[PDB]
Amino acid sequence: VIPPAVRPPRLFDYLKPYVLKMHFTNKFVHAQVIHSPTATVACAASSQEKALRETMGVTRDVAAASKIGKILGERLLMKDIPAVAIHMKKEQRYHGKVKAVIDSVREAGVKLL
Amino acid sequence: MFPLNFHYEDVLRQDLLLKLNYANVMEVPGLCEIRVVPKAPYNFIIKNGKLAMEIPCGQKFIQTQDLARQSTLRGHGMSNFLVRILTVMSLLDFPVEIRKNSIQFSMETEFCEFSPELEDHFEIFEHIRGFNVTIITSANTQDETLLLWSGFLQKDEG
Amino acid sequence: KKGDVLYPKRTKYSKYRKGRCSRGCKPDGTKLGFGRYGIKSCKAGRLSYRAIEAARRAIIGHFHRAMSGQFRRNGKIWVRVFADLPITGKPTEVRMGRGKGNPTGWIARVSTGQILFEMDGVSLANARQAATLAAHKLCLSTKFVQWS
Amino acid sequence: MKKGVHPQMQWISYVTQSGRLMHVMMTRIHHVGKVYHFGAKRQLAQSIGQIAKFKRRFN
Amino acid sequence: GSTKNGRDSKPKNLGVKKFGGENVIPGNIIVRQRGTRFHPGDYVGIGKDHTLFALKEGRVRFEKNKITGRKWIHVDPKGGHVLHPIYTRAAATKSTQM
Amino acid sequence: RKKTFMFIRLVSAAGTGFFYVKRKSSKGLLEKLEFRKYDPRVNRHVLFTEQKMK
Amino acid sequence: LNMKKAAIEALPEKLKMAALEPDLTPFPANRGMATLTPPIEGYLEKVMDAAKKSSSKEKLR
Amino acid sequence: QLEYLPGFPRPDAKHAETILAVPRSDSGKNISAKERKAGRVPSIIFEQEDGQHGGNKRLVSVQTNQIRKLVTHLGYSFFLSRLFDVEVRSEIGSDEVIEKVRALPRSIHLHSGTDAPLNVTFIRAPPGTLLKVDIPLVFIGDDVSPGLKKGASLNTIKRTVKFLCPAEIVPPYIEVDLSLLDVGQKLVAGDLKVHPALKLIRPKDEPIVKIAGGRV
RNA sequence: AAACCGGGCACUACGGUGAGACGUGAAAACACCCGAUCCCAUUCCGACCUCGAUAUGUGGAAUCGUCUUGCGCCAUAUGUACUGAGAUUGUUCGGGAGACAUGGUCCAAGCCCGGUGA
RNA sequence: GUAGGCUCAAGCAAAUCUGCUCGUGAGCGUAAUGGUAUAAGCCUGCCUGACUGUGAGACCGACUGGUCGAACAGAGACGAA
Ligand SMILES: [K+]
Ligand SMILES: [K+]
Ligand SMILES: [Mg+2]
Ligand SMILES: [Mg+2]
Ligand SMILES: [Mg+2]
Repeated sequence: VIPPAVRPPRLFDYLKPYVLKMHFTNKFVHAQVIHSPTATVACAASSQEKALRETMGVTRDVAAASKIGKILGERLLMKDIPAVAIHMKKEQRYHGKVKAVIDSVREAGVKLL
Repeated sequence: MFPLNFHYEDVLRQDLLLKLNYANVMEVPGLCEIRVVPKAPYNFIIKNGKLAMEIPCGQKFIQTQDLARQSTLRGHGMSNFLVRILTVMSLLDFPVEIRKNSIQFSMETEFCEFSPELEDHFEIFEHIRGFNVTIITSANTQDETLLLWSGFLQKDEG
Repeated sequence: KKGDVLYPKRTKYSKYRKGRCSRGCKPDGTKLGFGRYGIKSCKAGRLSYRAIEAARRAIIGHFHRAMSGQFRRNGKIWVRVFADLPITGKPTEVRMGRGKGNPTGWIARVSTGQILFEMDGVSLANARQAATLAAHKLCLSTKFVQWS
Repeated sequence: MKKGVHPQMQWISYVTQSGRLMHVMMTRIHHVGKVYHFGAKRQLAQSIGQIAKFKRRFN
Repeated sequence: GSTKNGRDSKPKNLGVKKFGGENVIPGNIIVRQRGTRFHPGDYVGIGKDHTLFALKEGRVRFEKNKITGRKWIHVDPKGGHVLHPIYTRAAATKSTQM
Repeated sequence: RKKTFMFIRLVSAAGTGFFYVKRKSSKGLLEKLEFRKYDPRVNRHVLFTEQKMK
Repeated sequence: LNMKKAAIEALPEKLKMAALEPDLTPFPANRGMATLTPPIEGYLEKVMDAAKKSSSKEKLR
Repeated sequence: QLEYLPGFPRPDAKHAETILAVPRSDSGKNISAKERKAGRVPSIIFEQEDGQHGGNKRLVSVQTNQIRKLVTHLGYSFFLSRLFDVEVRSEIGSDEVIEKVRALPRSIHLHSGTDAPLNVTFIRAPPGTLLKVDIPLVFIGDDVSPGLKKGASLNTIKRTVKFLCPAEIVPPYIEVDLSLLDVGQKLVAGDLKVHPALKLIRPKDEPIVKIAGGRV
């Protein structure tokens, strides 16, 4: 079969403009919060950063992704974004590093929409 | 540590680099999997047919919709199965067939007759037609497969 | 095909609407597809499968008598028109409406510029005279066309 | 590999025709592991021809 | 002689009820159809027989996908988009305070 | 004329007499239906047991 | 492999076309395989002698 | 090297006429029917370089008697694989020559019932331009063929071959020799003796003519 | 600092999707090469996915480039079919395909993180 | 009903698994038509929203009458959400 192109979730009543997107490589972990109307990066946290890639030993595993999620949640709460909506890619399930990032953000205190 | 894959990595890889034209060291053929499937006319019901498959493979088979039975062997289990069959191969002249990338072997009851560990409990394997054993290799050419099998089939006789 | 008389072995539906056939042209011109000579139509109308078979039989019987021996089958014929529309009909002494009548035969819709027949492997004069003989069995006006 | 689904294994020893030792795994059907020696049991069979059969008698 | 064919069914009145650029208020039925000939877009809901209706007061816009040929119907809202009440409670309070 | 189905009453076991009218086939079964459904006269989900239609 | 590729290019023409031919002769079956124990010295010839003493004479039909 | 090689056919000097045209001011069936009633065939001259934005087109009308004479004398396919001189003047009998150019007849439209010309198309082919030309075939040597002598019949699979041709050396026709074909064999599109600068558009393993055995 | 390169998001059929040939792994990035102990995967299997590990190997599979190209897609004819109004029993005025033919595969382009520049 | 997972049919190579072409041609109890690929299809776990009282606004129309539906209150099922 030919895989059809993915669409963003349908607008129903309210906008919900902040979208959390995650990415994991062999060496680092990245997480971004995107503002949908302007198509800009509102917030970001990754283990590739200059202020983060030396303060943690392992930059690739579940513990590193959980630390990155905690940092991103505190950055969102100081940049005043009370809630985010999670976007999951073609192969990501609620398991492992994705689960660590989501639970770290929720324990940091961001509501999930 | 183990004789079969150690022998492959230490002897056959260098000689297969030297014998053929290769652009890289990752183009060397290797060893992927072993697929064992019983011969066509059989019972589907008796416990002998299930046990005579579970014993020489070492892992549970799959029985799909009851008309098909299969076992796939990968990794160190595949290496143990291969080093058993290649050792028992040295007591006779069992025919094999070389396809484009794989080796076909016929696992008859006369094989388990000569297997020294299966001399006992032979009534399991009695009244069984046999199996078909497939050895899949990552080979581009039938001649690469033939060279690889001729390397792997070693004895101290001759 | 069905040997001589040409109609489909089976159809999707037994009875078809009448439709219209008095109009229609080839909007791009016409050229021969297989043969060197051919017969094409100048008008548009209907032809029955019996008329098409009679015309084909006339051409092959003219070649049969003009050329014998090993050249007897050197003439080749292509029939490019096919009759696949059943026509119906009610018998005598019947009133108007109790459904639709039984099928009686098959027709072909012919447009202006449609090539009915194609000929190869013969002489120019034999082809012209076979076209002359075949056009006397068809109700439509035909022309002899030549490859160029 | 799933758990609670496959047979147990056991270690047995093979001795080749030259006396070389080799350790392998096998499905556990014995109480203790054993050592199995390999011989030259090739069992190659040959049949004589008709001229050979003729010469075995009439000469 | 006897025919066996005299049956038909009552008309169903399908089709597009609100074309492109039409002004709709919430609850209005846009397209009544058998199967999703048109797929729902923004602010357009769908019923159990694939009837498309409008959820916000606005103007009907159509959309076509160029590769696959799929079609969507959106409604452009009259006053623009509305943000979530959690943002209006928190971020708009801090927006007024800053 | 012959009907292949019949109607039954799922009766509330709370004793309020509230019943649902359901439908089952007449080909043959032995397991009497029971469900956990809403009884509005007691405002709680209770157990409903099949009884024959009168 | 890089050094072999460099070695094939420092040859004359016909000598290079000869040495570009792939080797397809199969491996020898009499070369050994490594294992956990070296061969016993008085084992293999003993097994061969026993096998030929068994295969001596002809079996009765 | 842009000249016909020896041993090759050349365009004839008998049919080397010049085509006279006058400008046409509009497109459509109204003005087309008016020009046809007046006795002229509508036409357009265009170039290759800009397929979009028209293509430097000029709308003209040519003389029906001349065009019908050319098509009848040459043949339909032979008229389409030969270059011509086109001379566009402001009026018939005028000397105000607007454009003289060397052009290829890209297509001609004939009525399917009456075969009168309805439209002629001209594409500017000065030297140095590449065209897709459909060249007719001419079959010779059918009296020498042993297969045809033995009573076999001829199966002409293809009549025209499509080539990519520079303008200067477009062949009028391709001579195909049937002297040395016996029963059973066929000629493919790779056996055509053409100029080496012509590229065959169709694959070379395409049959052209096969001599098949007769009904014994 | 302003340019270039790598990764993620965003724009998009002239920006799509296949095939062939030639290259590329910058002190960095991506992927593979290795393993199956815990999480997960398999109605058998680390094949897929997942989880661990890799001072430096390889671009064999994928990923990036350059050209050739096949379908598509975009733009544009000329002519014909068909058609709205009108009866010189359609002598007028308008619209205009399909299939051919000709060219192209553009231009422009935002946010963040990392590196070289600094 | 819900949550999670999976992707058919046909052709070719090996001659029922594994890979390549193609794209709705498989399935959706039941006729035909329209629809459908991280599903509306197939599997597994748990369930009974196959609830109670209402309903802005529309689509059919001689009338009797029929269809879609955001949302409100009570009690619940599945899901980390
Ligand atoms: K279920
Ligand atoms: K509610
Ligand atoms: Mg016009
Ligand atoms: Mg067009
Ligand atoms: Mg799901």
